[PDB]
Amino acid sequence: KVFGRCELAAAMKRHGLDNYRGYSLGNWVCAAKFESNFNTQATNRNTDGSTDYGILQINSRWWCNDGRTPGSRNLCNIPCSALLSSDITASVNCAKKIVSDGNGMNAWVAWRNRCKGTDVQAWIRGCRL
Ligand SMILES: CC(=O)N[C@@H]1[C@@H](O)[C@H](O[C@@H]2O[C@H](CO)[C@@H](O[C@@H]3O[C@H](CO)[C@@H](O)[C@H](O)[C@H]3NC(C)=O)[C@H](O)[C@H]2NC(C)=O)[C@@H](CO)O[C@H]1O
Repeated sequence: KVFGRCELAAAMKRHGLDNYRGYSLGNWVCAAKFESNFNTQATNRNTDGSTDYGILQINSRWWCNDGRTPGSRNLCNIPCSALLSSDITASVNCAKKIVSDGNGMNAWVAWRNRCKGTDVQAWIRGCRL
């Protein structure tokens, strides 16, 4: 599923990401935009053999199990395919663990390089939120 910007903003807010760990909703929408282009089915292979999955490109080395990532933990205790569903619940629960693990949203390279420090409220502009 390719979410619309406001559709994803409302889903993320409903799933409790708005201001989670102090990150405003615009940060999460921005991160999803640059990580996956709002595509729940986005998958991207890393050079170390892990894969990034879903709307928030959650990595299989630490957070989910894909059965092909040597040295992996499954700290979200979930199949990585469950991070590709049209329902982002699993991605949000896992993202909540990720952003609470110590380095905040710097866990998302696209967020750090493209969202951090920018006017992230633009990502929720016009949404009935
Ligand atoms: C969205 C996503 O999956 N991003 C991936 C990153 O999570 C990953 O970076 C590594 O993440 C782990 C888990 O947060 C980091 O571990 C934590 O590190 C801090 C110290 O920096 C420590 O306080 C935490 O206890 C520790 N947590 C655990 C569970 O051990 C780790 O430092 C990150 N490593 C690097 C090199 O950034 C990167 C790289 O694998 O991939 C992203 O896709």
